[PDB]
Amino acid sequence: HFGGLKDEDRIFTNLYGLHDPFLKGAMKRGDWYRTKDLVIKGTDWIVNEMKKSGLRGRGGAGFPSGLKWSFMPKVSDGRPSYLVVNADESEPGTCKDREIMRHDPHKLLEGCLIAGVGMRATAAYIYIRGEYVNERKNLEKARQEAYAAGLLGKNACGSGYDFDVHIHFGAGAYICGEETALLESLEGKQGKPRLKPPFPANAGLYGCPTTVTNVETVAVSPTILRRGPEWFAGFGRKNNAGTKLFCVSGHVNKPCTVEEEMSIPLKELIERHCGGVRGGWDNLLAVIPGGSSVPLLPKSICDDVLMDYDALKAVQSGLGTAAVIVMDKSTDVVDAIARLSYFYKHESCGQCTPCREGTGWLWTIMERMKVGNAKLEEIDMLQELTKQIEGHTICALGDAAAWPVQGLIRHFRPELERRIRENAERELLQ
Amino acid sequence: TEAYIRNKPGMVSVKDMPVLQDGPPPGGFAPVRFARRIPNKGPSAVAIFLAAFGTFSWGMYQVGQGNKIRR
Ligand SMILES: Cc1cc2nc3c(=O)[nH]c(=O)nc-3n(C[C@H](O)[C@H](O)[C@H](O)COP(=O)(O)O)c2cc1C
Ligand code: SF4
Repeated sequence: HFGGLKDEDRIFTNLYGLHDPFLKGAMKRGDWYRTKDLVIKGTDWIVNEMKKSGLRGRGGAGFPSGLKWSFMPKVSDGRPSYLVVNADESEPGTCKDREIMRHDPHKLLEGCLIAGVGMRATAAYIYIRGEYVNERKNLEKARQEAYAAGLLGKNACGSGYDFDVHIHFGAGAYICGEETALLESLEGKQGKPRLKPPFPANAGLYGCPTTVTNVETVAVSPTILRRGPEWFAGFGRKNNAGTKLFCVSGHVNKPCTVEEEMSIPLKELIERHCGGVRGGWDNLLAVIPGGSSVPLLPKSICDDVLMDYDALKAVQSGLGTAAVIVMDKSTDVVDAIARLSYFYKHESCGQCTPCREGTGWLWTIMERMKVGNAKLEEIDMLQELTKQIEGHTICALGDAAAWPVQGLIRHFRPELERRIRENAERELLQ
Repeated sequence: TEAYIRNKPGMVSVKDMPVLQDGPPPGGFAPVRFARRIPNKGPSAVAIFLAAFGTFSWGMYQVGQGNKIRR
């Protein structure tokens, strides 16, 4: 019912980089077509188009982009206000922003200009992760090309809007992907996220009103503006609509990143574009639908689950970055989740107690339960510790660390039961 | 931790932990006779009175014979 996008309906037409990704390729593919007219149309008009386009945040939160942009102050106060574009993707399984920046950087720049115009932002900062250095060089060259051509600067186009885009790179931190942690790191401090009595739309980058927006949303902004909000709302279903690019990785035959219509069945997504599970559909054990943050799903749910915000939320999971990591019967999901917990323990900033200590405790417990050196009441205690960590931590990385363990306990509990009983029998024998 | 302190070589759950405290042996000990048992198996009152009276009579007879011999 949903899926099967055509090449004309696909937004990122250079996803694999088979054509020139620079300005000439951008003009040939249809970038910077009527940016002057789009800017002249109006900030309120752009905000209304985003609101009625059904676009939702692609960074994992899923918040409506139009409303998030409308949260900015309308009256220009003394503070200059800022746009920030989250190119710092470090959640395991997702690499969509890497491809976007590497092969369609002019789309990203035009999106930055459009978002800044629509949110009355003086300047934009693109926060690239430190690992992406070739992508950073490509984006630097694209930005220099745009500045030379006059697409950015004092006169972005025939319009009189003042806009300057700068790019700042991190130094390899996963917490820096969070909005407030990214603002703190861009200030030159440690990547420690702030609390949320001051929202970033009120006191953000330098205490000025800033808006943190994902690369995919900001890049698809000009395309949906030029092609009509109705065209974007045609794909998908209900609230969650549009075109989302999924990275299918893991034990699939031919892992790949492909842009597809929202609300496509997960099975149809896997066995049509990617190629399918390594040993057929029956070989599939568990799929993490988003990045490592969201809980996994067993083979039973993945038969009919739909890859979108709502169905994945109708089941106890989330779309997140919509990068599916599959695991067949050959691997051990307990070890996979133990490695995920180790990653979260390593990448927690360690400012707030439930995540600084709880992530390490979860990793140690998962390492113990991988071999089977635990108890039934200890897996119950692991679930209780997950609940304790979840709701009492500064940012959503506590939730991202708690969710995979909770999902593994919910779904693959008999595996842990068998491992613990087998280890108990072996200990008794020894 | 209670499980760490009372760990068993081959236990899986926190239950059935090893335990050994002072208590009854299987069978619950034996009765201890809280009551009192005082048996009165002594000579009867009439028997001792008759013994005393006969002893007095025969002794007075012996006193008479001894006094006769001494006289
Ligand atoms: C642990 C953690 C990891 C995050 N990773 C990313 C990321 O890879 N990319 C991103 O754009 N935002 C990331 N964020 C921030 C949120 O996705 C945030 O909603 C986003 O920057 C703005 O939302 P948007 O999807 O509407 O643009 C992360 C947040 C947390 C707490
Ligand atoms: S939940 Fe706390 S410890 Fe984890 S990264 Fe966020 S602020 Fe740091």
